[PDB]
Amino acid sequence: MRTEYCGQLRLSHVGQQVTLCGWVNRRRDLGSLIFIDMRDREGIVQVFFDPDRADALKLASELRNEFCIQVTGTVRARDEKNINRDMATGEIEVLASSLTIINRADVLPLDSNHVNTEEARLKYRYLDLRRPEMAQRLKTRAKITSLVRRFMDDHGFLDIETPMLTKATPEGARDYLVPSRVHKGKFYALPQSPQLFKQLLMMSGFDRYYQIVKCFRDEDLRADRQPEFTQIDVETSFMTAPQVREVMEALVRHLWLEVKGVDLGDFPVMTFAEAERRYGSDKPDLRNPMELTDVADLLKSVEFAVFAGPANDPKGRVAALRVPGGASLTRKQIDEYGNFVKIYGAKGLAYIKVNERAKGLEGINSPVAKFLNAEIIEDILDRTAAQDGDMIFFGADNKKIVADAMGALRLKVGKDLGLTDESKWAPLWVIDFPMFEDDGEGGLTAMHHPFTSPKDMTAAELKAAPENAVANAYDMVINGYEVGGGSVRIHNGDMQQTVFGILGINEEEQREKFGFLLDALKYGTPPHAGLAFGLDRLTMLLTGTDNIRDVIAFPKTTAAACLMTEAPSFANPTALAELSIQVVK
RNA sequence: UCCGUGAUAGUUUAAUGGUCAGAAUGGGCGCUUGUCGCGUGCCAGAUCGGGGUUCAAUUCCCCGUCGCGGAGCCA
Ligand SMILES: Nc1ncnc2c1ncn2[C@@H]1O[C@H](COP(=O)(O)OC(=O)[C@@H](N)CC(=O)O)[C@@H](O)[C@H]1O
Repeated sequence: MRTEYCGQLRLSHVGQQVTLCGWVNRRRDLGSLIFIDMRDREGIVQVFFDPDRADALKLASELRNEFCIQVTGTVRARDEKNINRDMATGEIEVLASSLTIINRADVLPLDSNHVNTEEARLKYRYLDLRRPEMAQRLKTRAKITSLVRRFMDDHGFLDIETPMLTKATPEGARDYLVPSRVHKGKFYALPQSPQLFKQLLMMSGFDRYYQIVKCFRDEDLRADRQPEFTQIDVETSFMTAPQVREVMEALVRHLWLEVKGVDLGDFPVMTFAEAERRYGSDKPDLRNPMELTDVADLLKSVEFAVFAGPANDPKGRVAALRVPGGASLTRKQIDEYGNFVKIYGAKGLAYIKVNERAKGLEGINSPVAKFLNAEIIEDILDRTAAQDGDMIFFGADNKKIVADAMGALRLKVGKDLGLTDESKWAPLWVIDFPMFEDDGEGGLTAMHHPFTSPKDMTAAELKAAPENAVANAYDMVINGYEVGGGSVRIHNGDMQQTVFGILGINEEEQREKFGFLLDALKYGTPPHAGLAFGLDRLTMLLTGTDNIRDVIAFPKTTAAACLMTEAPSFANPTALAELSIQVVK
């Protein structure tokens, strides 16, 4: 019933009589003249009202912000003097000839003139979406899923939906349950991912699978984690890790080219180890020129426990972080970080201010130089390539803390000091993650998941040297975000049992929770491997946010709630009756 | 579960142990023929819950509630 979208009107439409549908973005009543900025998904147009069209001018008097209206008029140009060089429809305006108010809007819970609170934006998400900046991100999402499916189809992947009311799939997180009314006492599990099912689809013979799916993990949030998120899930048969990475890297290289006009180039490949080593993170943000430099060897003989303990401990590490120009840091700045590294378990944070390297010791300033010496200090500077003006922090504890603390620090200092080049893109693959990690209760846990194949290893070899075992798994990271992760699957019942075993899953359980899989591995399973992207995160990077909820139409709070609909909600007593369940007192 | 931070008109948010709780935007009624952050005049517009301290609490303390960030947890 509309004949054009407000935002699409241009000088070319001059003369066109049009019927616009939308909302009032702004009302300017100059008494005899009313200027209404009409808006719809495409933009804003200025409709003009004047004394000729009496009733219209009068009715227009009633208009308020966000009123839902319809207007029919004619597109005329504006005199040079009235042109708005800051609006797409700027050279034009539509002279109203008729105005109809479909609906009025009560006062808005969100003032359209200023950065509203998150809590408010969420509670009234639908009004918040009306903002171009926000609506735009959802359009770019759509452009992404369109580009994705077309790319995947052209590469012969079949888009297959998997079950939501299903069995428990181990992705690491906690499972959301769903009690059965008909089968009382038993529940379903919302999928943490279609993992087990896509593997079965490979065993079924579909050769290449993919799906844009909703995944559910009952864990706590973060700016890049929602308990319900969307993955671009993919799986293949008869393909190696390299081949999988190749086509996955091509999808992404393709997304950036079509959405940002940027050619990401060939992705660098780095091992889990090289990563933790140079950046103490398996999601290295390569836009940051800084990196950890180890210096334990240099400090084994030093009579300073803080350094000597970790330097002479196999489990310990001593990493120096050279922050360019960081000598300027204030004593309170050096303290905020000192506290910051504590968040990750670091006891302290020693430093060395490099003022004049040529002047030797009298050229530097550090509360620990009395424990080091002219030569040790020079080695450390030479190593880190530290020069006049720079600072050098140190992290000394067990490998893990040094990595976590100094890893975090490296990012923080980088952003604070404006060292991190946010002008570019840093894609890369991180490969060879270990197969297992210390679970903390004496056992082990699967890094990626229990259906991940070891890089070159026999069920017998794994069952013997598990802790060491390198998984044939890979992660794609961009600008510090782990936007995708995958692995070559275990297509061998023998292997699958050895793994369940190492992960301490007894037979009874192997049968209760993974029986269908252990049996399916008996019918000629092909070699298979896959990977899943975090669609949300991929959109964040492509729409320029750092907030995952900014790319999800209806996000949840860090407390897993939906303010706009106030959910979850207390259930009806009889509802729970038919569910054979009761809340615990 | 924990740490950090915030809680004041519709909204964003200033201040404050005793008083005039300030502004912008927004709302109501005027005036106003080229505005586009319209301008302008009058009117109305608020201190999260419980407890505590205190002569007195929006303000101080504790607890609880909720948003955000982070830890744990979770790729
Ligand atoms: N809570 C979350 N909120 C938002 N995004 C999330 C969340 N959790 C994960 N992601 C994103 O999804 C990618 C794939 O998930 P994975 O856990 O790596 O593995 C899986 O789901 C395997 N089945 C994939 C495979 O083996 O093929 C992650 O890289 C990440 O960007």
